[PDB]
Amino acid sequence: QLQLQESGPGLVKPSETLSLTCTVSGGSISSSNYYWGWIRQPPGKGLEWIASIHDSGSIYYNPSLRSRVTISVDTSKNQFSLKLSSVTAADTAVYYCARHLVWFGELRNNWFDPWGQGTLVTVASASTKGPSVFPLAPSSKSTSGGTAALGCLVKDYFPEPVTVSWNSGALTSGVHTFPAVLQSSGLYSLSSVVTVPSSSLGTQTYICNVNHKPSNTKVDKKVEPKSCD
Amino acid sequence: EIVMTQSPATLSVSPGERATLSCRASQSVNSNLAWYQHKPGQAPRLLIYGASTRATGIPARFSGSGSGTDFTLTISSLQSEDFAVYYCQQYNNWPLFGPGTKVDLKRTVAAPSVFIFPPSDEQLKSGTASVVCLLNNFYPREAKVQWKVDNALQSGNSQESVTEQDSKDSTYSLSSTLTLSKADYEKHKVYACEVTHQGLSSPVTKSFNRGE
Amino acid sequence: NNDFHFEVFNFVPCSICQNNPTCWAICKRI
Repeated sequence: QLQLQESGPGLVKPSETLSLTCTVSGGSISSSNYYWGWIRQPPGKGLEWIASIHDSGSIYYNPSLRSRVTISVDTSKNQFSLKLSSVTAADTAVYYCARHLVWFGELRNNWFDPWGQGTLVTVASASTKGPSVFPLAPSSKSTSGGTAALGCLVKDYFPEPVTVSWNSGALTSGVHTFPAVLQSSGLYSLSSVVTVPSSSLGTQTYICNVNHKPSNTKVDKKVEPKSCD
Repeated sequence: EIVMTQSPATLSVSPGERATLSCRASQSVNSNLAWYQHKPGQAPRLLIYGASTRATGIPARFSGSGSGTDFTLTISSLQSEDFAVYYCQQYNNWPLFGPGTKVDLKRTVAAPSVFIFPPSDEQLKSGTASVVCLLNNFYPREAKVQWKVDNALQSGNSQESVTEQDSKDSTYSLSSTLTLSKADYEKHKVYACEVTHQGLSSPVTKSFNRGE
Repeated sequence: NNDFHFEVFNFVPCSICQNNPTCWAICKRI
């Protein structure tokens, strides 16, 4: 089955150039009569298409970005890339790669099917900071019935995003990872909580796995009940 | 210049009824119109192209109708799974998307479970104290969370974040974080979190005293 | 703004024009 995967820097300094690569697998880009493109979505704004490229080297441009877009295809590694020049904060966004069906026949085709999962780019004048991870400890005060709540708090990181899993992916039921909030310091802070049978509190080990890619920070924090004295 | 508008911006729908959604163009787009589904954190998915044509693999409960300036996407027998944002996209000249409509689910009211967490001792080394209070698996989304330290109420030192509507049981969760400094976290002894909400007959207060 | 802008394309490849007559006026065989 056809799949697209973006990869590229979470952080790009303003006045510079942002580059992304899509790696298509489960289908070949050449030979193929499909264009291959990039769509972006700024935070809290609509989708905007950018540019697409066809195996033949034809390039379909969204006119309002043309002057800043360079798009290319490496047919051998099954990869097309996007380079966007002179970036500003207006360019902070989730960038998706997609297959672009263009056709001018009897029923036009000009749509995107299928899509990748997006990658968050951030245009910031700042420097990456990895998170500090703290446990949200179970207590009598975090139990209701036979269920208990525990979690860990991912603080002071930049930029987004962090991924949080529990027990190396083994625990995914009852997990709630919240949207990061912006703190006054200018950095992000998040918190992942899980509800588990309280009967298993002292016997099952609960570890939260934090991964902040933009700074190669990985943290594993065992979550035990806070010394109750 | 073509302009894609959608209405309503957001829509609450009982599990099972038919959600009808609307896209509008400034000038005409004939039938050069597609619809996408975008569940949060997942990839967009092409539902309908041709303005009447279901893409392969899409249930028959999704249907597109309309032409020129007025299109309507309708989801008969809405499931909880279907919670997402739906964008239209015209392609009369080149790809232009509409602002999108958020489809929320309705369900019976569900009171939150409230849990409270004192700050980690590891964090107190650093000079700050984060107290967290958690409302778990409630409906609807609106909830008042007030903090109280030594029965003193606070302001401007708390933040919340709510999860996406759960795609299975259609509920919400919320976390409030009261951030203080190590010093004043010690100058006071009771930390309380008062919750008011439609599933509760009266407000409820989770609190803990420092060090139990 | 409607009816096919081909200016937005750098060129149009004859491969996606079908039988469309106006597309076959600007298209370029590869």
